[PDB]
Amino acid sequence: GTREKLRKMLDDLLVSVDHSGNIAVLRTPPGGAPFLASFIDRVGMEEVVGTIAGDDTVFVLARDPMTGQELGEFLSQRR
Amino acid sequence: GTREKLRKMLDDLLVSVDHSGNIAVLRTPPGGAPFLASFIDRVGMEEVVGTIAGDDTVFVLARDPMTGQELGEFLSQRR
Amino acid sequence: GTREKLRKMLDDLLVSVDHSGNIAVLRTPPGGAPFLASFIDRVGMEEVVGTIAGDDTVFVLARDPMTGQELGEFLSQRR
Amino acid sequence: REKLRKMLDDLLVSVDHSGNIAVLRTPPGGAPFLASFIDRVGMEEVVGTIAGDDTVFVLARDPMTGQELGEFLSQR
Amino acid sequence: REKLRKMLDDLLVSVDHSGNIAVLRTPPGGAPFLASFIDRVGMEEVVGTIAGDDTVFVLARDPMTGQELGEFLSQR
Amino acid sequence: REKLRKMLDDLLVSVDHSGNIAVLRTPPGGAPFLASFIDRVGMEEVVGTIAGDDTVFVLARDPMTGQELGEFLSQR
Ligand SMILES: N[C@@H](Cc1ccc(O)cc1)C(=O)O
Ligand SMILES: N[C@@H](Cc1ccc(O)cc1)C(=O)O
Ligand SMILES: N[C@@H](Cc1ccc(O)cc1)C(=O)O
Ligand SMILES: N[C@@H](Cc1ccc(O)cc1)C(=O)O
Ligand SMILES: N[C@@H](Cc1ccc(O)cc1)C(=O)O
Ligand SMILES: N[C@@H](Cc1ccc(O)cc1)C(=O)O
Ligand code: NA
Ligand code: NA
Ligand code: NA
Ligand code: NA
Repeated sequence: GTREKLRKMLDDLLVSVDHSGNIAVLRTPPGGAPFLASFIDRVGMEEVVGTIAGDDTVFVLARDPMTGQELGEFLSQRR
Repeated sequence: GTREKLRKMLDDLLVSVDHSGNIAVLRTPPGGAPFLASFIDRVGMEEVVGTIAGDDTVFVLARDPMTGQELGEFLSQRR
Repeated sequence: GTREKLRKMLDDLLVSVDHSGNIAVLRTPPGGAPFLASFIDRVGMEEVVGTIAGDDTVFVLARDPMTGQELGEFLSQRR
Repeated sequence: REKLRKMLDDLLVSVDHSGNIAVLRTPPGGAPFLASFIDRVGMEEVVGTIAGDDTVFVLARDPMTGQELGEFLSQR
Repeated sequence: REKLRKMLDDLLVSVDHSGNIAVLRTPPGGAPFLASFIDRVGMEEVVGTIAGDDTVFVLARDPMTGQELGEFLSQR
Repeated sequence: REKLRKMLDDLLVSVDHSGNIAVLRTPPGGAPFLASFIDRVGMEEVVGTIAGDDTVFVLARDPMTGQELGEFLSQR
C-alpha cells in the first residue's frame, strides 16, 4: 500500500524536518534525498508544488497558501 | 540562434510550469532537469537569480520584485 | 581549523552571492556546488535551515527571521 | 526506436569506448536525460548506465565490447 | 553487515555485471543512498562506487570479477 | 597543468584502479568539481569521466591501464 510505504519511507529516511517560508526542508542520511524526494513526488501531494533533492537534503515547495511548516507537519504526521 | 534553442529546449523539456512565492517550478521528463536548467542559466535571464536542478524538477529563483508566477509565465511565452 | 577552511573554501568556490526572499544563492565553478554546500552544512550555521546543491549553484535557506541577503552577507564576510 | 534516434541526434555530441564501456558525451546537464531514456529502451546488451553531468558510461554485456555498443548508438 | 543486509533487501532491485564491474539497480533515486552505504562498509575488493539515479557501478578489485562482487552483494 | 596540480592537491584524497578505470576519491561533494576540471584539461588517454558525490571513475584509453592513468594523476 502507498500509505504504508510512505510511512516506512519517512520512518527510514526522514532524519529531521525544518522549514522557512514556503519551503519544507527534509534531511536524510547520505545519498537518501533523491530516494525520498522521488517517492514524495509520486504519492501526489496537492500541497506540494514540487521537490528538489541534493544528496542529504530535499526542498519541498508548499502550494500557496500552505506554509513550509504546515507541509512539514503533514509529513511528520505520516510517520 | 538562442531564442530558437530556448524555444525548442522549452518545447521538448518543459512538461509543466508551477510556482509559489519567489520560486518558479519547472517539471521535466526523467533526467531532464539539469539539461534544461543549465541552458536557462546560460541564456542570461536578469529576472533569474539562479536555478537548481534535481532530476525532473528545477527551482528557478525570481529576482525581486518579480514573482515565481511571473517568471514562469515569461518562460511559457517563450514556448 | 574550521574558520580557515571555511575562508579558503569560500575564497576558491564562491564565484558570486545573490539572494531573493529567504534564499541565498551561491554560484560556484562547474561541479563545485555539492563540494561547497556539503562543507557549509558541516560548519553548522544556525541561520541556515539547509542547503541544496545542483552543479554550479547552491540554494541556502535562511532561518526565519534572517533573510537570504543577510545570510549571503554573513558568508561574504567569511571570505 | 524512433524516439531514441531523435534523442541521440539532439544530445549525442560524441561517442567513445574503452574495454566493455561505451562513453556518451552530451551538452551540459544532458547525461541523465539521455541515459534514463536509454534505460527505458532496455537493450539486452546494456548491463547498465551511469549518468554524470555530460558523460554517460554504458556497460556492454560480455562478449559485446564497448566499441560495438558505441557503434550501435552512433548508428542510431 | 546486518545494516547492509536490510539496505540491499529494500533497495536492490537487481544485480548485473560485466568484466570487473558489478551493477546494482535500485528504485528511482535510490542509487546514491545504497552506494554511499556500501562505501561506508569499506570492502577491500571494492575499488570504488559511482551512483547515478537508480544504477550503481561497483568496481571489483583485480583479480576479483564484477560477477563475483555482484554475487556477494546478491548473497547479502 | 598548474591548475590541475592544485586541484588534485586540494581534492585528491586517494587514487585507485581496476582494469582500464582509475578511481579518484575526494572529500564529500568534491567529485564533479574535480572531474569537470579533468574533462577541461582534455587528456587524450581519458576516454571520459563520471562523477558521483566523492568518487570519480576515469576510463583509460586502450592500451593504457587505469593503474597507469591513476599514476599520472597521482604524480600531479
Ligand atoms: N545538503 C546539500 C549539500 C550536500 C552535497 C553533497 C553531499 O554529499 C552532502 C551535502 C545537498 O544535499 O545538496
Ligand atoms: N523531483 C525531485 C526528486 C526526484 C529525484 C530523483 C528522481 O529520479 C526523480 C525525482 C528532484 O528532481 O530532485
Ligand atoms: N545551475 C543549475 C543548473 C545546471 C545544471 C548542470 C550544470 O552542469 C550546470 C548548471 C544547477 O546547478 O543545478
Ligand atoms: N564529465 C563528468 C564530470 C563533470 C561533472 C560536472 C559537470 O558539470 C561537468 C563534467 C560527469 O559528467 O560526471
Ligand atoms: N540509470 C542511469 C540513468 C538515469 C538517470 C536519471 C534517472 O532518473 C534514471 C536513470 C543513472 O542512474 O544514472
Ligand atoms: N561514492 C559513491 C557513492 C556515494 C553517493 C553519495 C554520497 O554522498 C557519498 C557516496 C558516489 O560518489 O557516487
Ligand atoms: Na552525504
Ligand atoms: Na541536485
Ligand atoms: Na526520473
Ligand atoms: Na557546469
